[PDB]
Amino acid sequence: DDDQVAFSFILDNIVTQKMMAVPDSWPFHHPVNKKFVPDYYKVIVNPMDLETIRKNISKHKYQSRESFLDDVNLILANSVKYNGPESQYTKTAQEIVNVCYQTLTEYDEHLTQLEKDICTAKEAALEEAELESL
Ligand SMILES: C=CCCn1cc(-c2cccc(C(=O)N3CCOCC3)c2)c2cc[nH]c2c1=O
Repeated sequence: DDDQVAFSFILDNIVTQKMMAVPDSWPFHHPVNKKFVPDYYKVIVNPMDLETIRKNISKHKYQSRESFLDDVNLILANSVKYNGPESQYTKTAQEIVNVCYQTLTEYDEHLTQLEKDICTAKEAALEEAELESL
């Protein structure tokens, strides 16, 4: 059963091959350094970036497309808050989100099945642990 590794492989390749390849997406590649953007963390209370999402994928944080997309959306929402809805930074963040949604559709059937199977295995392992404890 390599379902979690296969799921994470798909998400990681969307991040590196598609999202990070959006032109001029460098502002979103790494966490903001306050030495470079002094007021950032005075405004943004739930920061996010693509390197952090990759570290999360490597730790198998995401078991669903919805949970992965929550962090992807946090990047867009943070740019709307910090830069404004019309800023070029926000237009770039919107392109990152849209390429993410478009690339995920290429794996719709497979990701649907992987999410179901990961869930089934999680539930069965939980029941086994509960029974072993009693
Ligand atoms: C992840 C979301 C943050 C996206 N973002 C990034 C920067 C910006 C501009 C210059 C340097 C940096 C910066 O700290 N760097 C470089 C990238 O590598 C990490 C160190 C960030 C910025 C400036 C005004 N608005 C934004 C902004 O919304």
